[PDB]
Amino acid sequence: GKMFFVDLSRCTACRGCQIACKQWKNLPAEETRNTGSHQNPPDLSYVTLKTVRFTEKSRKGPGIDWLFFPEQCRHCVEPPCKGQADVDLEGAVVKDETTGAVLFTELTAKVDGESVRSACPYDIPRIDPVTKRLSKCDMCNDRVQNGLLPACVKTCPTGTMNFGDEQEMLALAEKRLAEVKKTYPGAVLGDPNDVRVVYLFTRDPKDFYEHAVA
Amino acid sequence: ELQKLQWAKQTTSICCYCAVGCGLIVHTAKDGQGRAVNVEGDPDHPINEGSLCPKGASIFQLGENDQRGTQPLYRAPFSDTWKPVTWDFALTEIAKRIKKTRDASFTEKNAAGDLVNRTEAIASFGSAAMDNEECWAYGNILRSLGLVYIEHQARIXHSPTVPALAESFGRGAMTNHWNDLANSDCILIMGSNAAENHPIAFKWVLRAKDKGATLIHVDPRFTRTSARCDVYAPIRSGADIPFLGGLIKYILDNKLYFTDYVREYTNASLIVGEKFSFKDGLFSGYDAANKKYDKSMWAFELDANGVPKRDPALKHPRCVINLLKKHYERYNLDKVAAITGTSKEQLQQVYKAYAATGKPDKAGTIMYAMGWTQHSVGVQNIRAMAMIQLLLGNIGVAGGGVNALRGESNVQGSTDQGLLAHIWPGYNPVPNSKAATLELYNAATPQSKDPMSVNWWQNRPKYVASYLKALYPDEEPAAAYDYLPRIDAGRKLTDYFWLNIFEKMDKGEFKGLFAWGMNPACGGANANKNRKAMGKLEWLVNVNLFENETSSFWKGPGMNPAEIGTEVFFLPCCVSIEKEGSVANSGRWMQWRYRGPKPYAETKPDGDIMLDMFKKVRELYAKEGGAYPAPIAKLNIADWEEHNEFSPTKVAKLMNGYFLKDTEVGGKQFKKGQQVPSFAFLTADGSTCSGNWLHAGSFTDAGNLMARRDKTQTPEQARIGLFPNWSFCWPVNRRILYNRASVDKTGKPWNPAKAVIEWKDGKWVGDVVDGGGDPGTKHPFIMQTHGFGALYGPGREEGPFPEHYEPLECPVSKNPFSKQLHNPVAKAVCDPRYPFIGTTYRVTEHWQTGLMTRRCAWLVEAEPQIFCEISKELAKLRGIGNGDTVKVSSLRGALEAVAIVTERIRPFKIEGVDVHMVGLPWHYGWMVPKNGGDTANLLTPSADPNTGIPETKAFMVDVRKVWSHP
Ligand SMILES: Nc1nc2c(c(=O)[nH]1)N[C@H]1C(S)=C(S)[C@@H](COP(=O)(O)OP(=O)(O)OC[C@H]3O[C@@H](n4cnc5c(=O)[nH]c(N)nc54)[C@H](O)[C@@H]3O)O[C@H]1N2
Ligand SMILES: Nc1nc2c(c(=O)[nH]1)N[C@H]1C(S)=C(S)[C@@H](COP(=O)(O)OP(=O)(O)OC[C@H]3O[C@@H](n4cnc5c(=O)[nH]c(N)nc54)[C@H](O)[C@@H]3O)O[C@H]1N2
Ligand code: SF4
Ligand code: SF4
Ligand code: SF4
Ligand code: SF4
Ligand SMILES: [S]
Ligand SMILES: [W+6]
Repeated sequence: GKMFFVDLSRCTACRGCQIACKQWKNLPAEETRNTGSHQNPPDLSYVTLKTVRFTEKSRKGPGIDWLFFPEQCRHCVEPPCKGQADVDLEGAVVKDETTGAVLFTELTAKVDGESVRSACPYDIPRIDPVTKRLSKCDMCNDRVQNGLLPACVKTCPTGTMNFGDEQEMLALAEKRLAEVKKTYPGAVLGDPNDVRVVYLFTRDPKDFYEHAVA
Repeated sequence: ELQKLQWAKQTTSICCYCAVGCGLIVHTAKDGQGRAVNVEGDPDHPINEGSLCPKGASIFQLGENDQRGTQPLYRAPFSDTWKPVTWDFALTEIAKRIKKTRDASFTEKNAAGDLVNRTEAIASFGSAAMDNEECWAYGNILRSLGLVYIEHQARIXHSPTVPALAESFGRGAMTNHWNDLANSDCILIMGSNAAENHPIAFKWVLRAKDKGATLIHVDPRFTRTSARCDVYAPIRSGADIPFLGGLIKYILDNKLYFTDYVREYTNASLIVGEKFSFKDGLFSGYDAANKKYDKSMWAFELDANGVPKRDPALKHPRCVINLLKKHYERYNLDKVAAITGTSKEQLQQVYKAYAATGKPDKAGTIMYAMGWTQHSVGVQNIRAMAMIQLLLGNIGVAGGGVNALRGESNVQGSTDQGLLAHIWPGYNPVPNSKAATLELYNAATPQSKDPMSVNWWQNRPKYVASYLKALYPDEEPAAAYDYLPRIDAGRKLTDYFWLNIFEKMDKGEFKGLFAWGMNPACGGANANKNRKAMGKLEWLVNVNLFENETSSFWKGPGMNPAEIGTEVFFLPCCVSIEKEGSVANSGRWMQWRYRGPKPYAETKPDGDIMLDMFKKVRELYAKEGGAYPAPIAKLNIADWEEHNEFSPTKVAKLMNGYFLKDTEVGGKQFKKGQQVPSFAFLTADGSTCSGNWLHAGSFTDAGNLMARRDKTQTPEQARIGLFPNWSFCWPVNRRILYNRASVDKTGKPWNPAKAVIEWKDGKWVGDVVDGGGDPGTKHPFIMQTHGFGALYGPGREEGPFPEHYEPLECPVSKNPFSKQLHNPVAKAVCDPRYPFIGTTYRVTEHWQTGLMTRRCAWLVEAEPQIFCEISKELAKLRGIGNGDTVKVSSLRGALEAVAIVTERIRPFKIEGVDVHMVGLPWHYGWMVPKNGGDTANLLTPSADPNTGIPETKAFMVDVRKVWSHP
């Protein structure tokens, strides 16, 4: 199986990942306005599988602690969205055994949308108000199977985004966590046993976003 | 196979936004015959390794975009509607608008009987956004029509950067390159928001840290850059010279400078003449009446040969180094902390970290781009950076340099092609009216009697001659010399520049404007005045990608199309992925890109627009006579075209240069038709042409070196990432400038673990050596007259040492360093109704005026609207809540923006008082999108004599809450 290591100690919130996701899948842009934040779109939606969340936290001494959270489906080893869907219909939510990708099919139109979202501990799944299909990040599974990095991983300039076999990605996450802790002592990996998208947070994950960890 | 990319042709390209020069891969439907289907990073490019920021990552959406121009639009005097029109019309009509205006305004002789052969009725802005070949052609086209008022983007960074770095090192260019940042031990980001404005740079900034580098950001605001640096030090706007002067004092007082580097490679040892002094904030030779210096009071004492005298002991009290120590003694920690706002402890923290790079085994780099370097003393700010780097031996070494980051994809190249009023291509000056012959012109080049001083500019005549033999290859250079226009020796040079072009336009002193790849209606400071001024034009030619605030100013806010008589041609060009050519990045890497899709609809490359526009003028002159037919009819444009179209390949071969006849040079034979292999084999006698001596070596007999995609590296090359076989850089593939300063007098590197060059077995090994000669036989700054890195720089208008003169007018009354408050060589009203320091800056997602990015729905998605960033304290004082609509106003105008209240902005303590800074992006304009807002340049003032540059980083404003219904 595959896995992302996401080193948020290196993120410049350049939002190349946010545009790269939409370009590779030709997704439309949402209607947005500024409501006193750089953050936009303000949330995940049917046509937004990834948005970078911005949170400012006070620190003593000059400047702030600016926390950046490029949010996506965690591609859980044991995904509860699959369990809630399999109630109403099997094949609506499937699991790629080669890559580990959790994949929403067109049969998500059949199942109960709200309940499938409520069961996600990361509040990731999003429903089209018209066609009632569910959408989210799909690990760029097509690109992965043809030997390519997912769009958001290839586009990331800082070394925040990393992708490969769960073995060497876990190994790297541990090796990097140890190194980042020197600068950010409260640095932790997000549910590193349960997910295929392993975030290194520089502090309390909840500070980044309420659903950053389950 | 991935379906999306199956049956699509793959080509390479280079990003059309910032000067990092990131690689693209483009997929074009129908094996090349269709539209682009995908654009993303080139995994093999050594700079971005497949990475793109949101601007680069969204190029697909810029290109395949149905808001783009389709064909020419004509707007008639007093009309209120565009008129779709053909190309053959538009150009024919433009060719006539040129000739009429030229004929009526041409002056063969100025008001002193000096030959000038110029038109002053036509002006041209642009462009950093065109290909190098289109830039070179465009400058030559404008000058053959006899224009002198030729400016573009470059002006704003050129005026501060190039003189400061040329005075210091002998060239104006970024000294190192992007990959080389990873070799640095301490990175000072000061006057740069590089994580937002050069984002792939942080790939290499963060790799520096991985290998133990300390990252320092010195910035009035806390930005996306700040969040990823080890140290963030706030500085009060305009307190940079005090901050840098404290570092020079600290380095000198603690003997932290690298003595052997300073003794041999800087002018530390040169003896200044006794006429030099500095008292109460003034250098000797001050003319209090005219507010100007007699710079002859600053001259070195010379020996019996005219060579500057030297004490290699550094004991003579008139040694540059002892005068430097005396000058910076005043810049003690307590006064620097007081004026900057920086804590004494942070100042010690930063000074200690950066000054440690003085050790030969450590390298420090300084990154700045625009910041606030545009004011009167901006040149002195950059001079101070150069002086700190020369003291610490950081010039010429891997992970050192002054990395003066360029803005636009080809601003380096557009400058190299002389699209500024004062230069031809290759930084050969535009003649003044007193330069009556070619012989007098060459006379201006200073000479050196020092045998160790290469003084390479003594080769100028070979380059000026080969440039004239490229434009007029049947004519004698001395004859050819007469075709090209000249400026008034009497007049202040800045009268030909950006800022005066706007004042002149407003006084109706121009008939015709070329807005070629620029948006003046948004990019110009004081936009109300500038939109009004454009009315007073007879005609306007706008070449761009989209209809915009410039093309359509006649229907802007508050405008009456009926009342406005200006005649407007909008000519639509093709995007970067629809044409072939080169762009020159900030590191001087000249990179070739290819056509993916054919031009959209009936859009044209800039190359074809200008060539076809000119050939109409050429025609129309050949069958109606007038003005002065010589320049127009004789200009060699055959070498520019192939199969009936602009040829990027042939213009690039001309720019490189070829032998116009069999010739023997430097003890080698070359044949007629053959390509010049380097500028070392150019001649003054007419045996060679070359459109640009810097380009000589880029397109040889061995082929197009700009098009090389070869990662082959030796161990010493790969260790500091020179990548000498990826594309080509001027001059002659020297990747790090001044690299002779990286070694001692035997040619051993100071820091062998990161050698740039090394003397190994009668060869220099590594980078191409910057100056030929055995170790210890040449001074290392070969473009300098005397051959040294100048700590003392006597050519600068404000003095040979940087000195703090307050660039903030309104809130500051005290200078703690002298009795001279403002710049002694330099009118702001400071109306109390506007008590806040307004500033404008960029965000990652938008480009310039936003003409390109406000048309890309993914970038508008992320940053849809103009905003106003304010402190919590100033939100409290004005009862503004986060997300509230606010009115920002100045003497020059007003606009509405969404408030962003944040601790990222803090009050400046200036003279016991809290002074508030108010921040706006200048990325917005009325055309698009709906509810985006207008340009922040509504609020900015038009200006002063020094600079020829606007002020956009400090201007007095008010901000008021705009009220909703409960
Ligand atoms: N995303 C994006 N990138 C761009 C551009 C763009 O429009 N968008 N434009 C390009 C162009 S044309 C250029 S020239 C470059 C310029 O790039 P930068 O110079 O980085 O651009 P700015 O954001 O205008 O200014 C940089 C920083 O200067 C700080 N600053 C303001 N006043 C002072 C001062 O007195 N001292 C110091 N030390 N800092 C100060 C600001 O707070 C800001 O953080 O960017 C280029 N890159
Ligand atoms: N208040 C304020 N004002 C500023 C600044 C600021 O920081 N604050 N920044 C200043 C600076 S540093 C600069 S460099 C100037 C820039 O000011 P402008 O140059 O007027 O800015 P834009 O026109 O937005 O950007 C470059 C243009 O290139 C065009 N272009 C792209 N590709 C092509 C092509 O192939 N051909 C042609 N012909 N055009 C093409 C784009 O469509 C765009 O119009 O603005 C200055 N103005
Ligand atoms: S592309 Fe990389 S650095 Fe930029 S926002 Fe995404 S994860 Fe952060
Ligand atoms: S993160 Fe949520 S949507 Fe994605 S696999 Fe896990 S439970 Fe399903
Ligand atoms: S892995 Fe693919 S689908 Fe998922 S966020 Fe990244 S680019 Fe988008
Ligand atoms: S805007 Fe600059 S950093 Fe971003 S992709 Fe283009 S060249 Fe690279
Ligand atoms: S620029
Ligand atoms: W610029």
